[PDB]
Amino acid sequence: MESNNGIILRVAEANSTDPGMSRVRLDESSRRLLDAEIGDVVEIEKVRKTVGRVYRARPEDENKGIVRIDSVMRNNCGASIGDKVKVRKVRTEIAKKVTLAPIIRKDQRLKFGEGIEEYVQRALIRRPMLEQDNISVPGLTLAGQTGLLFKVVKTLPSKVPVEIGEETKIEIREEPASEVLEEVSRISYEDIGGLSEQLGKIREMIELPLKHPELFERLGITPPKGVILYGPPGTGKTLIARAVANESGANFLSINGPEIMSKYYGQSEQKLREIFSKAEETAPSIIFIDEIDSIAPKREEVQGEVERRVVAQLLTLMDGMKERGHVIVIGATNRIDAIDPALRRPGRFDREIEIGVPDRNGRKEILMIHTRNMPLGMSEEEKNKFLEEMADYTYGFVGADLAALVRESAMNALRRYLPEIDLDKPIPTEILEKMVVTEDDFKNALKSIEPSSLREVMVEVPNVHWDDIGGLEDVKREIKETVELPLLKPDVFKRLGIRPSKGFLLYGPPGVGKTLLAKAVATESNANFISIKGPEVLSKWVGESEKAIREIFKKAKQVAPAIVFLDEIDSIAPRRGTTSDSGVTERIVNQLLTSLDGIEVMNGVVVIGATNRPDIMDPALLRAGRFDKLIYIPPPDKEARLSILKVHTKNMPLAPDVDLNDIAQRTEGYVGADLENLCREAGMNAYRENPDATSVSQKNFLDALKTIRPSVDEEVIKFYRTLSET
Amino acid sequence: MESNNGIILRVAEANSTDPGMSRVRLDESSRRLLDAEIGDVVEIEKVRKTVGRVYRARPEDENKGIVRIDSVMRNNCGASIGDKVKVRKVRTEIAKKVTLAPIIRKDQRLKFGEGIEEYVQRALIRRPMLEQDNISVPGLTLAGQTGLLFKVVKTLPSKVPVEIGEETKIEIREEPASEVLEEVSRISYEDIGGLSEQLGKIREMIELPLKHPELFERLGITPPKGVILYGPPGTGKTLIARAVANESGANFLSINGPEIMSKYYGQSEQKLREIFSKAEETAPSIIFIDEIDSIAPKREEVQGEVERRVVAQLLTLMDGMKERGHVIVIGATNRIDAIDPALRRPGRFDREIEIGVPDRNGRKEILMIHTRNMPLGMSEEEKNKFLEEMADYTYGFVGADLAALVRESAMNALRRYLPEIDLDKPIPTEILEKMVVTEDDFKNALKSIEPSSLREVMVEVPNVHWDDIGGLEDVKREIKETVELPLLKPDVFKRLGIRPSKGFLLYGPPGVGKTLLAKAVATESNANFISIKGPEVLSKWVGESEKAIREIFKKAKQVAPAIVFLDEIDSIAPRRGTTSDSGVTERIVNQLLTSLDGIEVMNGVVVIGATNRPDIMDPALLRAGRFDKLIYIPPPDKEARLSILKVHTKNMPLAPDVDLNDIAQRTEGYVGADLENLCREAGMNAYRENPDATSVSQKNFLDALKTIRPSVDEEVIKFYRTLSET
Repeated sequence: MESNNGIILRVAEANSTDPGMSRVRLDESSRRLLDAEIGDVVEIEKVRKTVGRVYRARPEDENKGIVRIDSVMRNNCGASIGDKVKVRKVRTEIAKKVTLAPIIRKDQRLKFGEGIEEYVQRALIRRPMLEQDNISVPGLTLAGQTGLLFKVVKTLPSKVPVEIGEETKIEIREEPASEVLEEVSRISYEDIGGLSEQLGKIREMIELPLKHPELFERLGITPPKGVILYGPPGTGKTLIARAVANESGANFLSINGPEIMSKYYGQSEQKLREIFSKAEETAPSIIFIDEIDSIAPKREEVQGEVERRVVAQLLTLMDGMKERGHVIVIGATNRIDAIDPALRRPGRFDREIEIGVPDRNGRKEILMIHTRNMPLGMSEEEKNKFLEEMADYTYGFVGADLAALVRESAMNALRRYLPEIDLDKPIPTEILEKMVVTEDDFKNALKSIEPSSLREVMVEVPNVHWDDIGGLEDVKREIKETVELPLLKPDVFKRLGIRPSKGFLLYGPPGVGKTLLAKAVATESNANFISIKGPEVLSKWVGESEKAIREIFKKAKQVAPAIVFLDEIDSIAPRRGTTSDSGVTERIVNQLLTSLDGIEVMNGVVVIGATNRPDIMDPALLRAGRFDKLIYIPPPDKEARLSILKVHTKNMPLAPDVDLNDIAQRTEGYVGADLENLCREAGMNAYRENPDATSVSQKNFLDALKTIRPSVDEEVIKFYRTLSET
Repeated sequence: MESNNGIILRVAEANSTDPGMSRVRLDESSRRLLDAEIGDVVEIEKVRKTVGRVYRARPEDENKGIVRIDSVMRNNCGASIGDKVKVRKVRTEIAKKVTLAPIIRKDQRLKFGEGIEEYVQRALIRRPMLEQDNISVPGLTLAGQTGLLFKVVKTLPSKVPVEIGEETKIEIREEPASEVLEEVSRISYEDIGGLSEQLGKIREMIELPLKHPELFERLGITPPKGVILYGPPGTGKTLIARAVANESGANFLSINGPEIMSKYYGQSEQKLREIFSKAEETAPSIIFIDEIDSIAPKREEVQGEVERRVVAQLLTLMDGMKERGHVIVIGATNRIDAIDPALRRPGRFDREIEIGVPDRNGRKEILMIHTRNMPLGMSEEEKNKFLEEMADYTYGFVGADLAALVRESAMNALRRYLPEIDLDKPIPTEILEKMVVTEDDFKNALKSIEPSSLREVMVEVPNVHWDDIGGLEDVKREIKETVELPLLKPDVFKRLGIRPSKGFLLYGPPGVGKTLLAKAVATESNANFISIKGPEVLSKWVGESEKAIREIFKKAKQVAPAIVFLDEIDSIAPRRGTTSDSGVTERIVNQLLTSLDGIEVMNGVVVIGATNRPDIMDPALLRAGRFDKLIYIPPPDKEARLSILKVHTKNMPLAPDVDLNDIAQRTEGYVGADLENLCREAGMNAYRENPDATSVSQKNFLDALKTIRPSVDEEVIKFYRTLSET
């Protein structure tokens, strides 16, 4: 079906969804293989034998083999990933008069628009479209909708696809009509996208058993039986099951726990049996239970037979299906803590994986869907998006939080604009145009926010290198050889016949940037970084979870290769400082000791211990066989202060009057974290350009030493000299 | 916006409960538009074809594009705020003989008595009105009283709107009258004390969908499902809810948490299934549960499946709603921490609201609502009856506590008048003439059990500006560099490699109210100010609750850009004075550390820690991204003491009998707390009441100095200087 390039192309998913949906991306070779020219309109013909066209655009990070195409236009004429296309340079006539009408069913005959002059005219320019089709029309500030859907009844060019020019007279019939294809409620994997790699991975999980019949959606393969999704309750996760149906091309069944639990003995299990008994005739279909955890919450706790039956009736109906009708079971829950051992075995459930939360990227698509749900749903032209900078700023939140926050962004404009008009009925094209949620209004609306979120730490890749915190190349040299040899050179262990250290321990003065050292080796090795600190050991201790602390390794082992970093362990002991309300050890560390023995370093895992001081740490926690090497971090010396601060101040204001040698020679008994400070302290006095009107010179960096200088930190040092003897 | 201008205007709720019923207030500019005199009789025509005539009056705070109007006419008309209204000048038609009878519902047909000349003749003065209207006369004593409802069957001149003058004959039959017009007990937005910003914010959410859904749903925003309210319940929660429903015109559906729990299998679910069943017909409507925390507190550690089925039944009913005939479920609780987060996600309440408590200003509106039914509003008596005076002793009260105060005041009034006359059946006019509410009642009430318990914690509201407080210029400008600059110019600071600050620490001599300085810059920069009083941190720290401490800070983070001031958030440590016997870190700072770092660039944010003892700090605090700058207030300057002494002495009796510089010379080392004591002490020892030009004398200032001693001491000064240098 999909061929590299030519009259046939590889249909692939565009990650930006293209600026417009006719803007499809292309590679410079993909055109030469079709004998075409990039930057032009092209006529396409696709399987199912339907007509269509788009506009090819620049490649960005594109592999020559493929062609990244939108799902909407692909789905508008109809298609899926893995189909075949037929395309050529041919440019047919240009639309002259076109007739359009909206879908009246979700409207239920309500609120006709003025878009004849308002939208289509200024949104018109050279948009490749199709005759006898349903075109996505932008506009109409965010409803949570997808653009605006107008049907294409006819365009004056007959039986050929076309793009409309500005020369045209457009007609909005303002009368009945309905989609030529797809539906009014539709969603694609990209419209729902909270993730890129994982979403495509979770796709392959479901997509390999569900593909299409002419390939394996029905064929032996011994596929899995049922699936369960985890992590971010609500948001995009709950919508996944709804997205898998539209793209897979199969019927969709919503099954919720409370609606089953809401119903009672008798009808309850009947309604469940009816749905699964209704799936055979409607097959192919997707069985999805949402709150299943509430249908099978049992661990040892069972308060009734009605629950035993419905889950046991669920057991009967799973095994009762041989996948002859090929109705697949999928599931979701926020926690696996509710699952019964019975539901972990084949014939019932097979492939189940954790789904995480978005990253800078994941929010970007979600933010991209917002500007799409906003006006400019189907974009007329290609425009540089300053929404780019938003995703980098944002953090902490999931999909639902943004959408609700973007609704909190719409109210900010809404509050000011429309109530001034006080709409009884039709709305000014002027007002509705002049109000813009586009790249301008965002930041003004982002000045107000009402999010709330709760999560736990995960993998990260720092930016650290040897320059950020210099000095102590000796430890860094062996830190190189700690990860590198087990990582790159496991075969060197054959010739040696040795078992490398399971881990090493770091201790020394606080404030030296022990975290930077952990991040440094992590950035070098490129392995993922997980730091277990004291505050979070205190945070999850609020809900009384010691298990969660153990899970961090279980979550670290699955995401490996990664570097698991341990600092401020047994956090209950350090947090109280000199005093204590309890003993030197508790039930908490017991869950930590059992963990270290369990976690294996034969994977890309790397065990790194760190502590402010080991003496306060319970000596039994420091026993060898777990941390074999005892490493000591002394405070950076005079030469390090020069290089360290030389790295700090070189990226911020400086002056030639400044001499960096004088400042480092006067300081001793001093740490690295203060070098961050000492660099900026002068700044508050003067910067190169700041409203203070002052400037950088030896004066402010001299005032920095006057503002910050040794705090009498020599104490921690002379403990370490004696601490290494005992 | 509310804008409509010219002889034609738009109706907006009066921003004051107003003394009079016919008061419709318009600014000098607004009055010049229709060209009419203040207090003129103008007949206003509006939607539905319902008319009325009113008096003009004035604020200075209005905008010409609105109309501040009575609730009488709006209720008589049944208007929802936001309607475009047509007003014009018309000459006065006057009644001759007027017939009045109360409505059926209010009285129940149980009411009769005297007072024709007590109510009407006193209300006979200057009331413009429409014939066939419900006119209200308040007065006398409160706590059973909202207005007095008289519906007009006839006015001797017929088919004319007429003003009520002094020459008209009056009649009270006390026989049937039309009940069509609502009882004022059915709420009006005026009945909500204060909370103007919260009123509109909540109202716009529910209103616009409930008004016309077919755009504000379709072409805009999205309709939410329900809203939860927070803060002390039972005071404004039940009132605000019905105050949202009645005015919006949406039917109100009453629920009781304890009734559901009082019920069980069957009726429990039947009721929740019965209400929504009734809601479908009345939909769109308002659904409300004040008791949400009672029915669904579940944190896991409840027991039965009956409570889990009914709360899970509630889960199903939320998602079962179509968001077409959309109805809004409202909820209320004392605190969000108690309720269940499974109700917090989409499918159900995603929308949370935080309602605080009144203040000296907030009680101004609450007391005023009570002051319209009682003649305490204008001052005819020997005290200040502008309610700000009564607001002082009332610090830390809520609408319910004040209702009990004025209710117990009618008791104090009742105790005087009724027992001495001791009527039983009769209702003479003289007992009502004899009754006059006097200040003594509140005094006996304020001395009564009215103060009982200290209830729950509160946050203050700021005032102070450069005008209100003096003090050192060095730190102020230093604070501006730290505060004003990042707030107003964060953009350029990002691209210059110049970060002046993230948040900063205030330390120095105590007792001067350094908070005052933080408020002056905060009010100037127009950034929200927040202060955490030490006692609140002292108690909760022992109760192992650091979450209540997060709430106020989190409240500042979401509303940000804002300036959060922390007065001894470490307060446990400063109580130890010089040192920290335990570590310099405790549970609270751990989250402060996390929070200070967790802040994003989505909003310009500057956090302020403040303490009496800086030496107790966790070294992480002082570092980058947490505390960038360290503020030290050196002892007051000689010239600063002079200004401070002058600001405090001219707020009290003063005469030009002194030399303000001479008193300052004798003052050395004295702080703002000491200088303020000199002023209050002098006048007290000075002449209490005199005809003489001299009130406070130079001899009093001079002699008062010999007794006192300087506050700041040398030991605490040395501990400060070493840190600022290091």
